[PDB]
Amino acid sequence: TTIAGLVFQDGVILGADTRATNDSVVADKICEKIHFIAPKIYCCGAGVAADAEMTTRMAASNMELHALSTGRECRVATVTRMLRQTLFRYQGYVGASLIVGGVDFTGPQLYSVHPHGSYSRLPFTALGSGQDAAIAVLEDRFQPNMTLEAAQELLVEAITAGILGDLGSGGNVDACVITAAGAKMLRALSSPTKPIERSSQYRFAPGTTPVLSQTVVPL
Amino acid sequence: RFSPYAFNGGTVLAIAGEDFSIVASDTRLSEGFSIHTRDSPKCYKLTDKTVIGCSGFHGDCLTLTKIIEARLKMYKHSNNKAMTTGAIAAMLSTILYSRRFFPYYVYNIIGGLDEEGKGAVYSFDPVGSYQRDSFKAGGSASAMLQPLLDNQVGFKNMQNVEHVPLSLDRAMRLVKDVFISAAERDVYTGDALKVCIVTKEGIRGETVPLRKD
Amino acid sequence: QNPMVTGTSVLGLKFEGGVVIAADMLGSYGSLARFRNISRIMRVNNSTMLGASGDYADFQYLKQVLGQMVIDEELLGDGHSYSPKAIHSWLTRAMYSRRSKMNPLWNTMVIGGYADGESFLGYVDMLGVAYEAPSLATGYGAYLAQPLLREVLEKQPVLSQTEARELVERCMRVLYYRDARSYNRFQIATVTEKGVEIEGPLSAETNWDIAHMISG
Amino acid sequence: TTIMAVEFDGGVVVGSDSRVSAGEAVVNRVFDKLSPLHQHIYCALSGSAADAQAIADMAAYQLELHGMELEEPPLVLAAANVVRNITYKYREDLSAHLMVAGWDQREGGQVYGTMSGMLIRQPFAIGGSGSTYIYGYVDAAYKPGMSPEECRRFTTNAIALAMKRDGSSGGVIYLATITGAGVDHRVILGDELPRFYDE
Amino acid sequence: TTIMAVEFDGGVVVGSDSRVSAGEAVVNRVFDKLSPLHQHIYCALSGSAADAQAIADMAAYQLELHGMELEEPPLVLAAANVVRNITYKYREDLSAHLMVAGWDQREGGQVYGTMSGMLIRQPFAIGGSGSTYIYGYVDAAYKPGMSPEECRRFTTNAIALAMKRDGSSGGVIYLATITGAGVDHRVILGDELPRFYDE
Amino acid sequence: SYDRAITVFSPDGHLFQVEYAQEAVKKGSTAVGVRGKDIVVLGVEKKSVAKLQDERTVRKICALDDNVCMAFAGLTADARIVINRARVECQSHRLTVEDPVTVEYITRYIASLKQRYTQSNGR
Amino acid sequence: SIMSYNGGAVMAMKGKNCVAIAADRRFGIQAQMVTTDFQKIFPMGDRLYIGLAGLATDVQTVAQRLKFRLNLYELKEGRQIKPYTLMSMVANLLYEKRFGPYYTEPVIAGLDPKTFKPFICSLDLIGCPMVTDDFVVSGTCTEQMYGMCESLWEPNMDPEHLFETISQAMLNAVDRDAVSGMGVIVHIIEKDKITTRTLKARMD
Amino acid sequence: MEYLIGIQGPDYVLVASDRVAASNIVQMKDDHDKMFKMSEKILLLCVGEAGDTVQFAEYIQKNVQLYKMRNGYELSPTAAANFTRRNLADYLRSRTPYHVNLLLAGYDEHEGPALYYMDYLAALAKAPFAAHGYGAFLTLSILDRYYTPTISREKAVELLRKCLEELQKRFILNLPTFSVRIIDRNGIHDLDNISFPK
Amino acid sequence: MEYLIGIQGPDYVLVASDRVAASNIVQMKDDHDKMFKMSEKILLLCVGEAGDTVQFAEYIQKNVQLYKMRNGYELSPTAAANFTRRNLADYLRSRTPYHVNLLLAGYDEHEGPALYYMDYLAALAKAPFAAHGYGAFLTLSILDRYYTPTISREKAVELLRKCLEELQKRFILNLPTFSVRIIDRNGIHDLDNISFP
Amino acid sequence: TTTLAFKFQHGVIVAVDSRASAGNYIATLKVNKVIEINPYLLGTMSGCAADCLYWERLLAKECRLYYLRNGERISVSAASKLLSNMMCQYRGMGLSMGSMICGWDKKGPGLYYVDENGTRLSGNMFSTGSGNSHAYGVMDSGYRPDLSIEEAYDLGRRAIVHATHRDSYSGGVVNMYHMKEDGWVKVESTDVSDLMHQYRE
Repeated sequence: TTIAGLVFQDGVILGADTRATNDSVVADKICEKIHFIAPKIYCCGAGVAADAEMTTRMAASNMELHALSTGRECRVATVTRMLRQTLFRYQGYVGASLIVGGVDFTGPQLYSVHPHGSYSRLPFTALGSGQDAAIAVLEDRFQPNMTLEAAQELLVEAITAGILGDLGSGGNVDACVITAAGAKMLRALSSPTKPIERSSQYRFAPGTTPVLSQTVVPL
Repeated sequence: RFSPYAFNGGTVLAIAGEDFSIVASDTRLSEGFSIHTRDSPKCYKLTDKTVIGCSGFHGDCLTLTKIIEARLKMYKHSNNKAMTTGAIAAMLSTILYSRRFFPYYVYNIIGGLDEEGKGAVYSFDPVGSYQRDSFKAGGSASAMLQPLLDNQVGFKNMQNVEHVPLSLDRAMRLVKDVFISAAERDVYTGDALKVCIVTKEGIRGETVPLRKD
Repeated sequence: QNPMVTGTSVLGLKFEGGVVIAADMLGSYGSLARFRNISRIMRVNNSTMLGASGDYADFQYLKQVLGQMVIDEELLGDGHSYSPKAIHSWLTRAMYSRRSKMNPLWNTMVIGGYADGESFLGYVDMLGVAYEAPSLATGYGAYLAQPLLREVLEKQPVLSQTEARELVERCMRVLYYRDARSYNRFQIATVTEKGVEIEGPLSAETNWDIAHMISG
Repeated sequence: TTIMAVEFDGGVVVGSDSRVSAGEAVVNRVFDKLSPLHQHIYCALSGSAADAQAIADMAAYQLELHGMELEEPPLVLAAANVVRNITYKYREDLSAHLMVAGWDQREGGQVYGTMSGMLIRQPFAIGGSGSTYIYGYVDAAYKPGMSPEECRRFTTNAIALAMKRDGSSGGVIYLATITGAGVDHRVILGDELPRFYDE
Repeated sequence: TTIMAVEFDGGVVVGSDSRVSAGEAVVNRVFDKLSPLHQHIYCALSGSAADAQAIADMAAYQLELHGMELEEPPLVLAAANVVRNITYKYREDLSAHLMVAGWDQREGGQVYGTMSGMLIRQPFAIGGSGSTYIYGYVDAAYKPGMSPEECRRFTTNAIALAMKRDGSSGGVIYLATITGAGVDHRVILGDELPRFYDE
Repeated sequence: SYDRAITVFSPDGHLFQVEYAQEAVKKGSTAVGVRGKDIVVLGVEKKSVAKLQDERTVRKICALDDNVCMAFAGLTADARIVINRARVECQSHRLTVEDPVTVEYITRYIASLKQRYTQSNGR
Repeated sequence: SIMSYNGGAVMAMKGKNCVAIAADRRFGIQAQMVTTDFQKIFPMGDRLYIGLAGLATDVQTVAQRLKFRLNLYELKEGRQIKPYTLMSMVANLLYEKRFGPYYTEPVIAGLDPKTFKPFICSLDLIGCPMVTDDFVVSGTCTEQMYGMCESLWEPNMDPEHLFETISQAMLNAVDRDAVSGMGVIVHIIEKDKITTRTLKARMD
Repeated sequence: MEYLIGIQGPDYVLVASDRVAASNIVQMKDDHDKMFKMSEKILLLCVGEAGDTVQFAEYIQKNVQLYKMRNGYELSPTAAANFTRRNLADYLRSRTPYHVNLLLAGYDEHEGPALYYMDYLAALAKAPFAAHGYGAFLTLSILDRYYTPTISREKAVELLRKCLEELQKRFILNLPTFSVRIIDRNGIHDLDNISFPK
Repeated sequence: MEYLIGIQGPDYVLVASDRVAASNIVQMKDDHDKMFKMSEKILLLCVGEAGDTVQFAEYIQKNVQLYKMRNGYELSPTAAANFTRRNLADYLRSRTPYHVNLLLAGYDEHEGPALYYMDYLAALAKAPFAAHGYGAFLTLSILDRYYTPTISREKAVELLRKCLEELQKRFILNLPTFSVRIIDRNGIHDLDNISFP
Repeated sequence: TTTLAFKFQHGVIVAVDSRASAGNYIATLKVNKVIEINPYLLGTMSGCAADCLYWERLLAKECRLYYLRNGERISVSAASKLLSNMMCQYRGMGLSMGSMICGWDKKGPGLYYVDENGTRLSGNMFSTGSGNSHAYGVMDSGYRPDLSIEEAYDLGRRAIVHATHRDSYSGGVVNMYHMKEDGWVKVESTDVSDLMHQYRE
């Protein structure tokens, strides 16, 4: 699992891959990571899979409560405070790791939520097992207040590290771009794996399976 | 503190045809979740008809490779003949037991031609047991490749289907696609594939690319 | 056996008719950074060199064994020299017997070499893992500099001394950031057809401006 | 983790290291460890960064209410009992150790080590793994009542030499100077780090 | 347990502490850790006191047998190699750590750290559990080209600073200075110890 | 220790040391033995003592095991070492193999010792 | 360990207009089995089914709890539940126990109660929702079950190719797993019908 | 370890068990009764830790009697199983999980005889025959040989002894004293307790 | 845990060994004879860890056979246990400590029939009767009641049935078949094997 | 992994399965456990597979040595006797080997069981392996000392059938070896699964 994000001049970007595994084999190649919380706010999980799922849901559920009651825009750092306060109740025993980013009235705010509750404000970070390789690209070539186009191209080459450099990451890359104009979503921006083909196909005609007993219940 | 060995991944599969034996494995070498290099050939040719890959801890593979070749050429000059594919089997089995108290961790698969000209495959284990079989595997992906081996080569679990002896064209389709399928789901396999084929003339080796992740 | 003088990352890369090897001058005892001046790199005859990681103590002992072995061939005058292969072959086999005796020398070593226009670079481990790759890293440099190297090696497999060393300058620049045990001092050793050439200590200019971007 | 605090009349000098390390790897090479508990009250984070941040909000929470009752900012010693009483109760669960500093209209500059749930006042306080190596260093050059700018340099000199000696610490220098008219904030670049004996 | 060595033009200076401590109860508070390897060559014991004394006599023997054969004092480098070859051999069963310093009629004053069994050439070397806190003081105070008296200043002050913080270091200082003329000895009593900031 | 060759060859090829050994064999008392049909019988002459010796130690007909016995003619010195170490082999063979001893198995290990003593250094 | 203690496996693959689900019938403690009568697939109502694997303790326990919470939602609304809605029900039933986790690996398959739309998913001890348009595999033989399903799967499959594919998988998969075995039950949901077929499998 | 066995016939369910309860190296009492009468047509057995058997049995046993009083008609064998399981699975997460291996027998008014299998992991499996303890290693291979779903009850008694006497010929424990009870259309009936005239 | 028992009468020594050799929940060989013969008038009975019984017994057995050939006479029962104790004590602290509990019986023209007790630590003791294993709890207490120094060898076996039947009743492990032998000045005399049909 | 053999008036029958697995994962279904020693001597395999190979081949050397020595065709009891010795040398070093010894000599069709510690046991009926416990029950129901060679195989087949049926670690295909005076003969190699329909109905 390799997830990363960066802040550009007009907003934030959150990169992730689609690979999910059980530390031996890939569970799903297309499995999504980045979630939906608020119209202007997104987040992505790491570490334990489902521990991010229910945590973001219970956080997003309190948003629509908060949102509809206030009739006001959703505060970025508010979502970050919800998580860590919910995670600290478990004393870091939960292995969920999150990245929170989005756009508020003030400006782009990108955070990172560690399992034990530690959080940091920062332009770019990476999490998971392949975080190391993915960070190396973002350290050297980062520029202050990058342009969206150069920011997207940097994310392309970014995850290339975590994909090609670590075994626990791979699949495709779904780009996520957020500006003050609204929400935007992309899928499979880059396809690092060409060999999706096969030289042999197995398709069997009906009757090739020695079935023993049968019954039919009509609807 | 100190661990005598660590699992480096890798996968080696060898199928023995009628008169031929095909041996194919990736070049990917890793430690835990960290990758070493994308070119690390496991298959090591010994004599004209003998080529052997070793799946397991990579450092123990080289020591055996040297000790084997040390006994090979020593056998040659002394016995004025090369070792048959079946002779290297029982030899390395006794080599593994001498170290039994400090077990080498590897999966050894011998391949080549026998005295009759047929393809032979000898699968070993870290404790030194040996057996002969038409098709063997090794490493982490060895668990995932068995149903596809029991289908194309095995012909099991089908209803009244003719059993055709395996062919080189099917093998190149089979052996690659099972690795193409394994490299996808298994993290320890990919980045390249090398194929070592030995006939009565000699060795024929070629390399086919796999997915880069 | 004990926490004795632990080392840092070791970086190397092939280029045209030569090998670039770079390592920090910092010895590290435990979490403490203690010895900030040490010699990691040794010249082996003209065409070969060695550098290591892990325990620096155990290295000097095996560093001294190589010196006595090189003297053996120099006293003969046979008209030959030790190849980087044979040295990489002797090193893998010598460190191997340490594992069977349950007293392994704890190190990670890199051997540069140049033979007849073909520059050899090699890697070894305490446990005996050995292979050949155009880009070799050690420790957390394998988690940082290694993907950066393979990113450039795809577009530029063939390189000269110009961009090679200049890229290595950018490699250890990240080792300040995400590697806590690195240090400013480092050595750059280049092996060419003229033999091993080891430049003195050097520094690196880095950009910390990410600090002032937090308050934004 | 290297944190440093030095007291003088006009205020306090609170230094910290930007590097935060998880095991042998760096969490974030530049991370601000200074989180204000109250308006003029700041805290130096050490130990576990997570637990220290959770205590920071629970402190700041209780300081809000208690600060609204008096219509006056709570004194530095008041926040010392707050952090300590929460730390001493959770001392087995919470392993983080905080170094509390601040300034008030009455007592002035005060630094209180809360490590292991205790309470003490000191002319200068330091905590963390890398703070150990600078013990003898500061002891030779420390004099009572140094000028504030040199006190800012004294902490700048110390931590800078700690980051070079400590492998678990590094990055850039933070400087927190609290005065009567406000609080000073300084971030020293890695190129501007004080240069000491190289060899 | 604190030992120190400093190199200068005409020779070197080797300090030591007299406290031999095992556990929290002091075993012997007065001892001289300087063990002569030869008339012109000395060593500095550290770590386990008992295991270090045996290596000293095993080194002082092998060096003495080689000395009278050439009728000349061996090189300082030869002394560190014998210490290293003996240490590194038994280093698994011996936790002792030594510090080699001496003077010869060719190279001059030299100091070679033998710690843990490695070998290094340094202008100044420190060792022991008490030297862990002096890394800060040694960098700012040390400057090259100091006279033996100026070296003993930097030598005694660093040791007088050491023994204050460390619980396992204390007692009195034993100094040794080897130059072309001969060997000098200075013993700094507890009251003669330069006093530093105790507050 | 004492390491040198004892028995060496001759210009005619015969062994000086071994021929003198078989000479001392003939100098000893006369012993006989035969293989009967269902039994075996051994015998040896006795030099006539005059009203003195005890026949317990003088008896030259011994038994290596219940299955196999033996007799000897020659120097009485070297006879007792062979009898002792052959009985050790008889118990060692039963210790190694549950089956009893074989006359041919025990015999060869006996004469094999004398072959070792001939070609060994100092023996 | 505990997951491989009591054994069991389940497989579900989605065709074009139809979906199939299958699981092994073997039940037993470690080395010794017990009987083939343990049912790993339970009817959830029209065009909705669920498989279960792992420790059989909570298999039958979660089941009775599923229909419990379902029968409430059944009568409260004039229409039956959708499969995508049930997926979160199983994930939430597992998640409330997260700190004393159940041992199972639920798998849901069926069709859209509106008209034709099939849906499948898979879960774990943590119960992470996962949606795949091809297949979901769960069990101790899972490693072996990725082999056939990658090769056999087709973008569009009729009920014919549906039954053929998933059956060849389970028969070949279980061969290499000594823990799973003792026959496989196959369920197929057609548009106007639903069928159940018991496969003849290796006895071991 | 104590041994349990039962067999479901078309009209009947026959159960047999060892009456010996032992501790340490000795056998304290050979007459200990494992077979417990739950209701008219329903009967229950159990094996496990020495104290948990009798303790947990009376709870499931008497709770069925409370149902029989309210509605006037006793539970069916199927209802007893799922009521026993869920109650047994609740005691697992408590401080004192019960080690339990049991056999449930009963005669339904429609399904007739029924046999149910559960373990200390509370896993309900409907099977015509089941075993418990270490004897399940040395026995169940005999049943698959000689058993058929159409078997008569008298053939079962014969084949029962063939499975039981295997314990003294091979298995290490003695366990001489056995008991036999059976349920049919007419409810619970008793048969002579199997002994071994050594 | 296999069970040995023996009884020394004035003119006789009665020994009994269980014939069952079992592993895990099954009996490997139920009639396997544990009684070994050191010499004509001296036997040995051993119990303990499986391999230690067979293996170590051959040491004492074959080495005593070597003694008779040299000196023309068998060892005494006292010299037997002595030679047995030191060899077991010398190998006790060696790399392979043996677990065996043995009763040593024998006859002498002076000491008469003798019985010697030995533990796994090679502690020699001279007792009229002793047993091994867990069965010594349920049995030797009965012998304390009914034993007299004048007891005849006929009532011996008659008394032993009372102790052996408690193994089938109270004692858990089967041990169906028992071997019985007795030694006197006339040599070894085998007796009936007690079984419960 | 299940290995059983039993002695009877007509010789010995060896019945084992072909499946040797590592953990819950099956290594190979077709593994041949039975090892050849001499024409009249047949070995088995249990526990560690390599320990059975090496030592029985070393014993096969020892069987040839004495045969190249005294040419007496060493007895079956002495075989396991020599095997017990060599195993007791390394006893305690971690060698775990189950096995059986089959052969014919002047005494008869000798059958012997050898443990890791050197335990040597003769007898009429043996068994070993993981699932061996399921074999004793079905094998001990009925017995005829003199076996008809056909129904004797059926008693050996039906044993392995239900044995491997209950055990998860026992399976693969049937291996059956009869013992004869001159030399043993391999009866059949037969799948276990297809033998069910016979017994099932």
